[PDB]
Amino acid sequence: SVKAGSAEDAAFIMKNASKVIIVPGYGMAVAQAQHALREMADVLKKEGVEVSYAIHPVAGRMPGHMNVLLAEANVPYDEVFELEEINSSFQTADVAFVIGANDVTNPAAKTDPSSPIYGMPILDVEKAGTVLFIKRSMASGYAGVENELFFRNNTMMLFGDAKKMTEQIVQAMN
Amino acid sequence: MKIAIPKERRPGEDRVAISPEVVKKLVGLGFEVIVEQGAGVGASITDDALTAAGATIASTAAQALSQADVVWKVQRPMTAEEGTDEVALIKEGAVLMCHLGALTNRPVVEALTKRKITAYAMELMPAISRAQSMDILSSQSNLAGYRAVIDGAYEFARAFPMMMTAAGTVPPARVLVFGVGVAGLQAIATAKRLGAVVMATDVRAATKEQVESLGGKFITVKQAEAVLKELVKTDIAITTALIPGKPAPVLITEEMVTKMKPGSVIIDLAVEAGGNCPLSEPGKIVVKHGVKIVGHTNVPSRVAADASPLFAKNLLNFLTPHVDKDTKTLVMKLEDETVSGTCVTRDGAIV
Amino acid sequence: MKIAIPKERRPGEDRVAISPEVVKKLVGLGFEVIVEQGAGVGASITDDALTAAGATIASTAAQALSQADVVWKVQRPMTAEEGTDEVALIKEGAVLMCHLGALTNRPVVEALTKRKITAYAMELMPAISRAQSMDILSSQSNLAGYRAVIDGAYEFARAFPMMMTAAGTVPPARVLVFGVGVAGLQAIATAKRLGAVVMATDVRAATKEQVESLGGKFITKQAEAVLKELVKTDIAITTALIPGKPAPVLITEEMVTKMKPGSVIIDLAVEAGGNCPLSEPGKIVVKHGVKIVGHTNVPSRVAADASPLFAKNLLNFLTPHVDKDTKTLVMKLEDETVSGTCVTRDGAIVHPAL
Ligand SMILES: NC(=O)c1ccc[n+]([C@@H]2O[C@H](COP(=O)([O-])OP(=O)(O)OC[C@H]3O[C@@H](n4cnc5c(N)ncnc54)[C@H](OP(=O)(O)O)[C@@H]3O)[C@@H](O)[C@H]2O)c1
Repeated sequence: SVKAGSAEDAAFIMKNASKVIIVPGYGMAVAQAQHALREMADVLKKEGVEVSYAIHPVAGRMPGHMNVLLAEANVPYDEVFELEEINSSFQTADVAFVIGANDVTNPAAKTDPSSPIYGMPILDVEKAGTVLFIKRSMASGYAGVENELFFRNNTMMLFGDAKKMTEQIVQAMN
Repeated sequence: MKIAIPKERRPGEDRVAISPEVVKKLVGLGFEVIVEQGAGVGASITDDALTAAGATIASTAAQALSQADVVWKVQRPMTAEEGTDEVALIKEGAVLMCHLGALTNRPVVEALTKRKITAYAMELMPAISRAQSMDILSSQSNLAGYRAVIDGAYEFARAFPMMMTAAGTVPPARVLVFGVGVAGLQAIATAKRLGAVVMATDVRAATKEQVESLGGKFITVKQAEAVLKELVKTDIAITTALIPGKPAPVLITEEMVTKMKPGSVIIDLAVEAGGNCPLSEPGKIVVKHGVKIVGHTNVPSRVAADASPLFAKNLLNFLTPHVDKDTKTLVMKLEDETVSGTCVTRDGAIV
Repeated sequence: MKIAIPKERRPGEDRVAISPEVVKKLVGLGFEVIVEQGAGVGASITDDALTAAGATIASTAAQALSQADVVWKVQRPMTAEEGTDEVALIKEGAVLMCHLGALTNRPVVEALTKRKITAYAMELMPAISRAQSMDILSSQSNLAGYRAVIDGAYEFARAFPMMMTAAGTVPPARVLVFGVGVAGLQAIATAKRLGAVVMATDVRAATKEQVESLGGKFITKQAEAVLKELVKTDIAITTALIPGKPAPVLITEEMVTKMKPGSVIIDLAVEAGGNCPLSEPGKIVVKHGVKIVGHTNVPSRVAADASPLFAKNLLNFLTPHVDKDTKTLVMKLEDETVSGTCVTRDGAIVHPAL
């Protein structure tokens, strides 16, 4: 069921990728993990990897929550996309780097009427080859429900603080 | 079927319930889109920009609303004894959708009942995950949070960020945000991206983390002593605590204003609901104790060119589900909790 | 010695040529600091804050200036022919330090010369590294760049930052800064701070660096790239000025034609002729759906920040010319910051302006 990983082996994935799509959520904001995220990104772009940020509509706890932080971290806007614009690109992307995001990817919204998120459009991050989740623990998100993606063959949990975990990764990507 | 969008006639109101984008998608649903000429001028939306999307341009209000099966407005329609009788201009039995303030404006509700108009109060949108894209309160007061910092910056005779130059350094502005809802969070965001030292406080629990998820400091070390200690060194103070239909709670009293530095300002986004500062007057920039008490009215209308598209697409998200025959007939599915939770009147009957 | 700072009498002038910090520096150097009552009101500096700093308060401008050996002022002294003869208040043979506007204001130069006032024109501070801490143009035009964006956002009915939202994606505002600058570079930085996509142009090559340093897009015969960007632009901020000669025309009337409605222009050279023709001084003009802002005296709009810096420029310019506890001021002539900015002296206009 639960497949766990480390920063050292999280770097083995994205280094060995041709296209990666970043999915930042509320946990990325709580940890203030954005300067390290931008740092991880341009390391890869310098290595030839394709990088993009999938910013979800209700990601975070306010409109544009993710945007101001990434904007402060000097992420180019030409690499940032709305759900509607990138949601299909997960097909081709072989790795989905999900930092601090949870509810925003939960397929319970797409296939479970009893779910309190049912009907909400999500980012299709189960389509990409591997699915990475940075997350302190197994706790739920704002919704209060549990996420099926966690217990999947192409999913690995990177348990820890989104900041430190991302710095550890950058330093494992040396 | 036709849908019409008039010009907002309320004084100060420069938003509009339409954008070039939502016209296109309304036409694709089988609508004939009609709008009053110059209805979107206050939102930087030219008439030809609507026809570019597929809109019909009508010359006047009445010559556009009489024919409409559905009507999209930003803010409640004016009655006869309110200035201009717009309620009367809507077709009998047509569907209305806008910000009504129904639970506070019963008279406009009854005026609609008379004319057998089905009205949907967009502000009563149930707070469910899927219906967040339909919520106007959230979309609109967010831009209010952004505006507040812009106004604050404007009224302030000092720069917000810290600036080191050839001839010394000016310190950063010290901001204090009272209450952290959607507006508070966006203020903090704008204040801190601007370069100021942002402080924030709220009586809510999970606020501290949320505030900290922006770079701001949640005031916590004789409790309001920690609040005070900060408020005196403060330069700009933004209050956002708005109780639902009740009066805005008092957060900055007179003797608290007297403690502030001369030149400091207070943006009070609760004015229209009593004020978070009772020393603030609606629409007026009051000056007391060397402190500007800013109390602008209808704040999202000061970001009208960005508020209107968000409002239009809010309105669109709510409607789209209910349109189909293959695509040319509207039937609001009452089963839908969003419909029943927001409908205020229908067929000459209050619900 | 005795040093005096009057209130600024010219319309809209809210700055003041002093702050409490610089008062403490002056007294320490061996000065009596005179300041006219309420001079720093526009700059949020109380008379109390100055007395506490060590300065003396004069009831009137005349009184403050009567016994003043050295005079610090922001804008040029007004002559008798302007309704307020401020030149007549300065003691004969006293030293003057202010933004004289010397080259464009010769009648004031004679007026001072006729009283034998040695007046230093701070705006002509030579372009060297050590004298930048003395440079009033940069210090103040730097605030003008900042304020040029805060005025942009205030007139703009859209938001600056990009914002992905349940109700859709709020796009980032698009800013185009004309003429990199102290002002221009500061506009770039503040706009990017707000979350706008900033672009920028200037005739100087080495610009790219500082523009890109701020994370701004330096535009790269070449003029057709601007017209292609200006059409996409929401906020256009022009800062290009020429000494003596009128301002360059970077944005013509037909350029305004091709701009989006609800789209602002802050013409910071409005007073020097303007970079945009239809930009009018002291007004906000609405033309072709484009709001053209031409505020006068923009550094005065940041008075509370503009003043303390201005005061340090002067302090920096003056300090090295004080002896060691000798209680005497003597501007070493052979110093090039002195030599280059002395417009008149000892009753004779001793400067290249015959
Ligand atoms: N954006 C808005 O305007 C808004 C408004 C109201 C509600 N919401 C709701 O909030 C949700 C936002 O989407 P989201 O993708 O961010 O999902 P989310 O529900 O916020 O998930 C956040 C996840 O991040 C983790 N986290 C918290 N602190 C962390 C840290 N220090 N380091 C690493 N991980 C941390 C949490 O698990 P751990 O603690 O175990 O790590 C949690 O599972 C949506 O469900 C939306 O409905 C949004």
